[PDB]
Amino acid sequence: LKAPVVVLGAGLASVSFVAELRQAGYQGLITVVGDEAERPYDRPPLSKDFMAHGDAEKIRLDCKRAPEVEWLLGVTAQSFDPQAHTVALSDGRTLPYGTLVLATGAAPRALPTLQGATMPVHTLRTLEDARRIQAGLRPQSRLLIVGGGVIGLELAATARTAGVHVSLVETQPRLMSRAAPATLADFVARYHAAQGVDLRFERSVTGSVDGVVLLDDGTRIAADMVVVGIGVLANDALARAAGLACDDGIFVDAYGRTTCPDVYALGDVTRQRNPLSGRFERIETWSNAQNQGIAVARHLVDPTAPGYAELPWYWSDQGALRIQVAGLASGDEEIVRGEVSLDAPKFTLIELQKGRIVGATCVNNARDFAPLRRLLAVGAKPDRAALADPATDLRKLAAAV
Amino acid sequence: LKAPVVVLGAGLASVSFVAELRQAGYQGLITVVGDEAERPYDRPPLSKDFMAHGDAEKIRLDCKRAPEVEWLLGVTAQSFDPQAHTVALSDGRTLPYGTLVLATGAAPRALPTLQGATMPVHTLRTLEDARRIQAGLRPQSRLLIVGGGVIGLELAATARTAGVHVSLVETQPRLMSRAAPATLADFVARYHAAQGVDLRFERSVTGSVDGVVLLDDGTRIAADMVVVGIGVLANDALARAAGLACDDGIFVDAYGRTTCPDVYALGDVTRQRNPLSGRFERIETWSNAQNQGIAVARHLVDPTAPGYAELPWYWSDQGALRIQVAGLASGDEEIVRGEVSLDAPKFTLIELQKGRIVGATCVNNARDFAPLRRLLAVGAKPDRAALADPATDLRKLAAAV
Ligand SMILES: Cc1cc2nc3c(=O)[nH]c(=O)nc-3n(C[C@H](O)[C@H](O)[C@H](O)COP(=O)(O)OP(=O)(O)OC[C@H]3O[C@@H](n4cnc5c(N)ncnc54)[C@H](O)[C@@H]3O)c2cc1C
Ligand SMILES: Cc1cc2nc3c(=O)[nH]c(=O)nc-3n(C[C@H](O)[C@H](O)[C@H](O)COP(=O)(O)OP(=O)(O)OC[C@H]3O[C@@H](n4cnc5c(N)ncnc54)[C@H](O)[C@@H]3O)c2cc1C
Ligand SMILES: Nc1ncnc2c1ncn2[C@@H]1O[C@H](COP(=O)(O)OP(=O)(O)OC[C@H]2O[C@H](O)[C@H](O)[C@@H]2O)[C@@H](O)[C@H]1O
Ligand SMILES: Nc1ncnc2c1ncn2[C@@H]1O[C@H](COP(=O)(O)OP(=O)(O)OC[C@H]2O[C@H](O)[C@H](O)[C@@H]2O)[C@@H](O)[C@H]1O
Repeated sequence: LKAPVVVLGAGLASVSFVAELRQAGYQGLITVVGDEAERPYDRPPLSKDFMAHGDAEKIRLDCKRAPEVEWLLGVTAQSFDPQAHTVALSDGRTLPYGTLVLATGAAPRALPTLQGATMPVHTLRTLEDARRIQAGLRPQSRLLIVGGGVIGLELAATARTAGVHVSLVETQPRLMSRAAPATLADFVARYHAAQGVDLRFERSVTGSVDGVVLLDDGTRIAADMVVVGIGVLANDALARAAGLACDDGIFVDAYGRTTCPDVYALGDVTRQRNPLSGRFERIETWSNAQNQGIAVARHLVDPTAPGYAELPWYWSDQGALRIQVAGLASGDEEIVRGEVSLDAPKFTLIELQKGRIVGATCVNNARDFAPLRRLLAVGAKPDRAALADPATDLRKLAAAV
Repeated sequence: LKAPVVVLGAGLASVSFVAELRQAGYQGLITVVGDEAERPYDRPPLSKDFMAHGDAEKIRLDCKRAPEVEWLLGVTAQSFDPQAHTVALSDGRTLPYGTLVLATGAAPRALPTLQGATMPVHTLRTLEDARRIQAGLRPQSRLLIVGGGVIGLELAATARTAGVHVSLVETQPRLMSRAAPATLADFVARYHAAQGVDLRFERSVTGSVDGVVLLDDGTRIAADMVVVGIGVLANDALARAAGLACDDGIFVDAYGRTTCPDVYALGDVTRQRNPLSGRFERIETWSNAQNQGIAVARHLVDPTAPGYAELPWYWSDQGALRIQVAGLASGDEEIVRGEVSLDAPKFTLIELQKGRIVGATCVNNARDFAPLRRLLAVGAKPDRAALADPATDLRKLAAAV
């Protein structure tokens, strides 16, 4: 930790990091560069309640635990020189740094086959994006969503609630293949289909002509608007240019260190060790941005502190489904607590590997999620008969560990 | 570049690195720690002429361009403390360092299904390994090789030349799936089959009982000796323990930097950017160990020097086949120069992507390999009709670029 500190990006990872720097006792300069001209804000509401109520003043991040920070909003960091220890800004200024933190997030992947489209085609990452999409959610209009991942499905539910007709094209044979157990994804598809979403599995978009999207089975889907949610790409261009190790994401260790001295990285832009798989992955979650920002700041101020150690988890709100997912999507065994039913959906899934909990899912069952995250953290090996048995309560199981 | 320099590992990457340090003009201390009690030696001969003639004094590396280096042979580095800047040795000594270089290579993967075997099962990486295997190559004995990669096939050819019966089990539908064009691998299989090797594709070993190996199709193969060549795993344990970013290999940038200040890594142990794919990969070649060692040393002595930039290539000697392979195994087009024939095999393959050369193969055609590596390096886009046409000579094509 050398002053001054400069952070590039003003999203959750950045705000969480700089708040922790202050709270841990660092009193030197902190400057944050954010390319969006927006008071820092949280993204999860964008495909959820914001989409419904439209009040951006309900989604702002709390920067009050980060006193004495200069936020340069609406400014783009164009490059940095890690020898000179400087950052070049789009407004023509240069910032010096002792420690540089890259917290620049990720951007939606574009669909190459719609690049020449003559119909609206949007992606959803920013407040500007959400406002643009929401304005097009005219009741009785037709929306096509490309991609059956979390953003696509949250938008699908939002659009159906709004009275919009929804079709959805997914290249895989299932939804949410990235980070969800098969049992969850099968149920989720039954849910969306029951709510009127026209799901097209094992299909791809091949092009579009005069307001109509073309598919690889030689068929057509007419739509008024297309939203593409086919994943993200790390915003790692400054790091690539400056000579850091990166591959769709900046490689970092548990201290947040890049391969370049005095340069760190946090949040969606990083590729990092998942302790449960033991492999490097991009972890594209809200809880990672917050918790990794906090851990890296803490260790910078106090090098005796441990490196980042938290295990991954996320949630998704898709209409009537409040989905929570921790750890790995599969092991060698799955245990199902409750009935999997479209009538008052409520269940929990537990993934085991040789008797040890490696992942858990809760659908409309928030009470079970915290105990299971604690069992997961210690790699508990509970009685499998007990885990299934509905009589068992999980909180007491966790507390006994 | 802070003195003293300590390198862990005494293989090609280490010798190449320390020779370049001296030649570039660094005059400070250099100490090399090597766990093998052997004068530093090259590995490619081990499955080639050494296997045939057995003289280790023909395979030693030249350490004379590395004057004033203390080589601690037969010593294992057990850990390093990157805060204290020290390395703990198996003989109870500690070394201080200004710059630490991890050049510890990779180890053969074991076969889990033969772990309890009661018959000889060997892998081939070291001089000790090669000596042990060679002693078992009794004429008219039966060898089973597990793995249809380069080491397995070079051993297969060696063993057939020695009068040994060879069977070979490969899980994939083809040989050399890791880094060879399909056209090459199809030919190579025809060659080995013609030389008497019993090839078993899309099979795995499930176990062994009383001298007989069991397969996943429910069948059996009797053998006197098993050699396992199913790939390697990076020797990255010290880096993992010390908190560096690693995932079956230490992540490094083009300067050789790890995520830990003052610690670098080189050779088989690294995961690095392949400039042709733009992805991070372990590059497990002789030319990488040498050229990456040289580039990293050069840039340490002279920070104005460019980072490592060479494109990948290797060769394999399999009986009558002198195979050379550069760049990517495939693109969107392959061009075949010459006839692919078991009678006096001699041909070249050229892989293109949108007209640009991205890879090349020469079989018994060394004269063409250097010109093609030069065309590849600049991403030439030669006349495809000309590349095919036998009248064209490639050296002049390269020189014109
Ligand atoms: C619609 C949507 C729904 C989501 N729902 C959930 C959810 O329910 N649960 C969950 O766990 N996760 C959810 N997420 C993911 C979560 O929001 C992200 O993991 C989190 O935003 C990552 O934070 P970050 O700080 O790393 O990156 P970001 O939030 O992307 O912030 C990075 C900022 O840096 C800026 N930047 C980039 N380059 C430069 C530059 N050169 N100069 C200046 N600034 C730059 C970017 O424009 C951006 O403003 C959702 C995301 C979206 C978009
Ligand atoms: C049989 C065989 C055939 C090959 N044929 C070819 C070929 O024809 N063409 C080609 O391009 N490539 C070939 N290769 C690959 C090539 O030899 C390697 O790419 C090269 O050896 C990598 O060099 P290196 O210095 O990175 O690692 P290594 O040669 O593995 O050297 C690393 C050294 O560090 C030692 N070490 C590990 N941990 C410690 C520790 N804690 N303390 C001290 N020492 C440690 C290791 O034991 C080893 O001696 C072949 C390899 C083998 C084994
Ligand atoms: N060309 C394509 N056509 C159709 N579907 C595609 C295509 N390419 C990928 N897909 C599918 O799109 C889906 C993308 O899912 P996610 O990776 O969850 O991506 P997205 O929903 O865009 O969200 C990106 C990120 O932001 C949120 O934090 C979200 O949790 C995710 O981490 C996957 O099911 C994938 O199979
Ligand atoms: N369980 C298995 N059973 C049978 N075959 C397997 C199995 N697992 C992997 N294989 C096959 O084994 C082969 C291993 O090939 P390489 O990766 O070339 O590994 P190996 O020949 O052991 O050599 C390791 C390294 O040393 C040399 O430098 C060589 O070039 C290579 O880089 C591949 O064709 C792969 O499909």
